[PDB]
Amino acid sequence: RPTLPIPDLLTTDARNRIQLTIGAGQSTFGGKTATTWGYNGNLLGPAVKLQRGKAVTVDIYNQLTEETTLHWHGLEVPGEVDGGPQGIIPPGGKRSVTLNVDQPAATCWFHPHQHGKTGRQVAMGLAGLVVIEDDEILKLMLPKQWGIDDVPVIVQDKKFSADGQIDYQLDVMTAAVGWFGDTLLTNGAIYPQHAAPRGWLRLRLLNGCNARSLNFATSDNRPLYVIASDGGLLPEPVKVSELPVLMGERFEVLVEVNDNKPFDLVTLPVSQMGMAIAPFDKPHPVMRIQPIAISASGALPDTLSSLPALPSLEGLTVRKLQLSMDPMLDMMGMQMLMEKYGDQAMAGMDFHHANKINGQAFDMNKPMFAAAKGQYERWVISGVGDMMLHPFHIHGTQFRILSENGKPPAAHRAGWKDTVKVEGNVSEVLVKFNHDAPKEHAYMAHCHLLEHEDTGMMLGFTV
Ligand SMILES: [Cu+2]
Ligand SMILES: [Cu+2]
Ligand SMILES: [Cu+2]
Ligand SMILES: [Cu+2]
Repeated sequence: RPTLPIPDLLTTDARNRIQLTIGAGQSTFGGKTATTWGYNGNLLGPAVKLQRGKAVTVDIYNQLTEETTLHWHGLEVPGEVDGGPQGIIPPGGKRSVTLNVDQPAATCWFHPHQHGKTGRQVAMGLAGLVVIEDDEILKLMLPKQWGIDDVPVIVQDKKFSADGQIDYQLDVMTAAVGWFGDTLLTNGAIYPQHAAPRGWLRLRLLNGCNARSLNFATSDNRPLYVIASDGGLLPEPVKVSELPVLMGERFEVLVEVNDNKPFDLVTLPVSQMGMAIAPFDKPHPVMRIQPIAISASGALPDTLSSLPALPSLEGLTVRKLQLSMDPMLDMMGMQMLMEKYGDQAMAGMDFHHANKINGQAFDMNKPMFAAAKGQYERWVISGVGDMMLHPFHIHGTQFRILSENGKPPAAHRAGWKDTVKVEGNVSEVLVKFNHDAPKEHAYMAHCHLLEHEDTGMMLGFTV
């Protein structure tokens, strides 16, 4: 097996700058070459390393021949640097942003957010990581050797055409159920191996799929200890036997590594339209972990961090967000899915503006509302009326889930999140915005099933 590719951990240079170049190159998948896009490379991207309270400048060079934007998913930053659909970087051009991180240590990530083209640009290869550090997390003595016992694991599916090229399409079927494929990539590689020292292995998991939800487990049923969610550390580790991860979500886990016993990280079949078609009808290997005997000091602390109590709900502004899909899209998309793949596609169960929030497909010129600044609000997001999975993402914030699709959140999902599951039921989140976002650079709130976002299921809001 190939070794697990390790993204460069990229810090500021002598001028306090970080350079990202967006460009097209070539990658090889199963011995077939494909045109791919990457940040500072042919595919995916580096891990940008930030320190809480230390402002840096990021220079972003777009060397594609089309427009793109660079969104920092999970970062609590002003709208002006948020890199949403309004943050256009011309082909051949450059945009610079100041990032002054004012949030706890976390694994965030970045990716394009081009209006109606986000699914395609991510599918082509564009994604990178953000590693935020603070004073607190370094005192913990977690596994911290980047690429050795602290490793990023970006998991993505793709589909390829016979000629080996990435086979992306935004059509009525994918607008309904998402773009998904039959080939699983792990930091861009197919079923790589990672050699990890005996002791604790820290995995920073990112579901970077367009539309496929994942569910991580180990091949020999050793548990995963969740230590962080989207927005950082949990108050204490949460032991799980399997770990569902929605599109765009991150979790950090520790897993035990003992000699003479390699094991796989796998993903388990999920109950999501279309996502259990072979080879995903059975547990699917993600990567092989090979124990080695080199230095490792990491530990699993009893206590990780301190999370504030939920604020009182009384008096809080309530914002209602009704997600919906045009009945025609729902009908025709599910029909095409069924026709193409048959019964297995439901195992466990103008389209360009057919997906909507509050009866409106995304209008970049009209933010739906102005949220308060520095005040908690309660946002209620409903997927009642269709059966699709909507990982709902809100820019500019790390929030607390109050209720997730009809139940209180699981322990490992009760900390800082920027995504919440909405699937045929209703979710509630407690959100606060610490930074400005004017109409010209509004925040987005949207489904992170990228084909839904690209066909309308997004709103803008100001702070
Ligand atoms: Cu995102
Ligand atoms: Cu985001
Ligand atoms: Cu959706
Ligand atoms: Cu977004």
